[PDB]
Amino acid sequence: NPLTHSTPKNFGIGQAVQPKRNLSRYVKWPEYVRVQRQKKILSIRLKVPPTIAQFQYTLDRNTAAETFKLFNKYRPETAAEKKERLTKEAAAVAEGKSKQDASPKPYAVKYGLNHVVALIENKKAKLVLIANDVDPIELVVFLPALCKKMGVPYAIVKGKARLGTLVNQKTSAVAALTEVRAEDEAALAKLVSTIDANFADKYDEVKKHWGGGILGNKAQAKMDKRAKNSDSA
Amino acid sequence: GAYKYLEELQRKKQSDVLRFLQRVRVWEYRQKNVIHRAARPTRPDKARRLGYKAKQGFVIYRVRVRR
Amino acid sequence: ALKVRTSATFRLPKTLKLARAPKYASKAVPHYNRLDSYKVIEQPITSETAMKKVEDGNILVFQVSMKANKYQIKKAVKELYEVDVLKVNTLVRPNGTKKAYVRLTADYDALDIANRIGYI
Amino acid sequence: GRVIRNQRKGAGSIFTSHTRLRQGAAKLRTLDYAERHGYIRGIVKQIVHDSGRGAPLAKVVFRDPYKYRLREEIFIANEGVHTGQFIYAGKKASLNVGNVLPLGSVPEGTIVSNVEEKPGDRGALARASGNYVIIIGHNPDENKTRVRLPSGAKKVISSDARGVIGVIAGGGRVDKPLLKAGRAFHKYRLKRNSWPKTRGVAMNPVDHPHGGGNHQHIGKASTISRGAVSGQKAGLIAARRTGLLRGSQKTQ
Amino acid sequence: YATVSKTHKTVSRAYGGSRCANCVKERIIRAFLIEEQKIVKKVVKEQTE
RNA sequence: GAUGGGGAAGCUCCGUUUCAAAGGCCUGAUUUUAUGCAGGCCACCAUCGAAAGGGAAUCCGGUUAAGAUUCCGGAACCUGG
RNA sequence: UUUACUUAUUCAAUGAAGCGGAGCUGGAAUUCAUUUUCCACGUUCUAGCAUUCAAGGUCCCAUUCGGGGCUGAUCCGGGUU
Ligand SMILES: [K+]
Ligand SMILES: [K+]
Ligand SMILES: [Mg+2]
Ligand SMILES: [Mg+2]
Ligand SMILES: [Mg+2]
Ligand SMILES: [Mg+2]
Ligand SMILES: [Mg+2]
Ligand SMILES: [Mg+2]
Ligand SMILES: [Mg+2]
Ligand SMILES: [Mg+2]
Ligand SMILES: [Mg+2]
Ligand SMILES: [Mg+2]
Ligand SMILES: [Mg+2]
Ligand SMILES: [Mg+2]
Repeated sequence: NPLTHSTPKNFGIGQAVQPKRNLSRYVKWPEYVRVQRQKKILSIRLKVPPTIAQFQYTLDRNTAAETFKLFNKYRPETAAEKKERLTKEAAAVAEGKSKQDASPKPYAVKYGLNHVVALIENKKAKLVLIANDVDPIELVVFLPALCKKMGVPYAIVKGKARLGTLVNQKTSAVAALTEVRAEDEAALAKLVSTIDANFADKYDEVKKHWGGGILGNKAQAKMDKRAKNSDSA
Repeated sequence: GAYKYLEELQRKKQSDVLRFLQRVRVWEYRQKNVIHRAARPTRPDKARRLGYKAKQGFVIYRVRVRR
Repeated sequence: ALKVRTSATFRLPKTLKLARAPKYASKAVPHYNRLDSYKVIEQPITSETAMKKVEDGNILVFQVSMKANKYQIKKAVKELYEVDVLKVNTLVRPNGTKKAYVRLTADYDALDIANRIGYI
Repeated sequence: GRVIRNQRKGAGSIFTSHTRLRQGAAKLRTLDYAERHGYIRGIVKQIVHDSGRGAPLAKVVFRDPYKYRLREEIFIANEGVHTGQFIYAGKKASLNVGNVLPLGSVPEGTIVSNVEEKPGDRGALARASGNYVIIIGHNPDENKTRVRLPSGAKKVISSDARGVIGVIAGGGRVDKPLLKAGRAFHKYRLKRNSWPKTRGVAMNPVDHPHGGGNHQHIGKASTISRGAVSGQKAGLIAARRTGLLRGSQKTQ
Repeated sequence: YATVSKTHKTVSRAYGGSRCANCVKERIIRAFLIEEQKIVKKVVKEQTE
């Protein structure tokens, strides 16, 4: 206590060479980092046509949790489950002359882009989930309009990764329900009501609103300054 | 399937949506190297029409050539 | 997303460098010793000058491999002739071979070593 | 029919500058936070001759604001700058000879040297011995400074561009006759291979537009169009006028 | 200089075989006087307000 | 004069630190092994380019038909350990 | 034709270090005393020195070594300028 002294450092200009500070704002990031950040920036600096930027509207957290809770009861088979079903089916039908019906009718989520598109075109799908982050977006930009034309409820939801976890894949880009068991039909109806409230009922309106046109932080500050001064006088 | 929709949509290149995507993607390609590996086809339907298959051994490269 | 990184330079991260674990041998038989003693020492040099060196300076004169250095010559002479080597001088002759003057230690007499190895 | 000398100079084989003995590029400090907001004090350690340059250089040592070390800078010495003198560079540095200031921070009529054309280019204007820029005014809105360059031209520069207070040292240098081909030789030996110069009129037609003829003469007007091509631009390129200059300069 | 003892390369003083005696003395005097001037400048600033 | 990049139908050209994720050498701990995870310090950069530039350190005497600051005798020195 | 915007494109620099917007404090104008406005924001007798996650302050653990967090060094936007 009497041996130690307060010796404050003057970190002003021209004194006491600066301490190490958090320079993460000024890091010269790799080219790929810079390119992905600036691609995200450009995608909203440009005016986004209404066919795109309807994907900027996603299922909220609660509705998405409920939807995935329903869809998780209809996971497709795993390789192990399919193997066990194959043994249980062969070791029954071969011995008992059964017509390969040693297994019940399956109830799984339908996935795969072409498959789900064809189910929508056949009005078989009762609920379509469309990932909001499909990197070539042309694969799914027509999906909201296809679902609206065929009267199939659809929700634009966050995560092709999440849909992939639904269907035991890395990414799935879609997830469809065509038939749901009787015990889950009521939950399906409630989910379809909530989803239709946000996507299919709002389609005719979100089809006429452009996205993007959003300034950066500094440009927004400058616009606010000139609007505060030159406009509010 | 979706490949038919992709084929019909790719023919509307002066539509608003494809103009937006054209601008964003041309900027990204210009920021990348003149020749660089593409992780997946940008137009999977076009690649299928031209004989690409989504299996190991099929490779997409993106290339920039002076006009 | 909020790590400090007090430096504005981004360096390539250190990642694990696995050692090679080949599924097959690159050669499948290691080459035997490419420079053993018997080809380090090619043959003694028995010119009259070399003989004078053997008799007077306690120096054995050998033709040695052009690939052999003074260490290899010293250890080859030691192995082949059971003799301690005080010094090795080497030159490349105008005919493209290598000549080694191997001065033995004072314990050994190069004349009797030469007698034993077959040139007097 | 041959490539002429001014055309051959562009390849830069024997026409590159003889830069071996030079001290380094003469530049202001990198325009950093300290100079943008306050000032930074360095010390003049040496005033040294630069080969091929008329004006002497000043080696000014500043402290590195972010790392414990010294940063040596090669300034062009202004007249009156001495060794051991403290040089101050920044928005808040004082109006003293040798200090580096933004053009906006100096009053009208100030004499500066090594003036930046753009903020941070580290010095472009009035760098030769005896030369200086005169601040003739400011435009605070759309912040700019109007300045008079050595050539008499009026230029509008950003008010954030920096200059060094004073006049480049070494002035009056061209007032001494060289008196000798040898002295011209030693002058250009440390600048570039541009001397001596054979007159084009003393050459053959193959070598130069002016070559040939049973007397030495141009033969056609020496005033050459600006739209002429390489090999034609010998003589008075795009001359607005010729003859002995009689009257006053500084047209309006 | 690597093949010689430290005595040959140094002088027993605050800057050894780096700065001369007069230069080191000038450094001592400048450091002391400027630190004193810094203290009195600080006091003047604290007592002019 | 490679690389990173860019140009060129292309042989190749430009450029040489540049619009690059370009790093090894240190060590608390780890010593399930002085490493990987895991504490922390330094990078605006290949390489080639001089038998007259820079540069660690050897001299004398003797010796051969022909080698000598190299061999022999004696006496030193430098570098790495 | 003239004007605005910025993300394309272009120029420049840097080890992409302090940018933009707020706020604190300090000499002020006045408020509807909400709130409005502006300036500055640790360095200028001297050829010294300025580096070890900065001492200090505060908090936690864990003990003989100390180790860590916050503040010191305001907050927010990650647009390097
Ligand atoms: K002439
Ligand atoms: K002529
Ligand atoms: Mg693959
Ligand atoms: Mg030799
Ligand atoms: Mg002349
Ligand atoms: Mg002639
Ligand atoms: Mg001609
Ligand atoms: Mg002519
Ligand atoms: Mg004639
Ligand atoms: Mg080359
Ligand atoms: Mg070399
Ligand atoms: Mg030499
Ligand atoms: Mg001789
Ligand atoms: Mg000897």
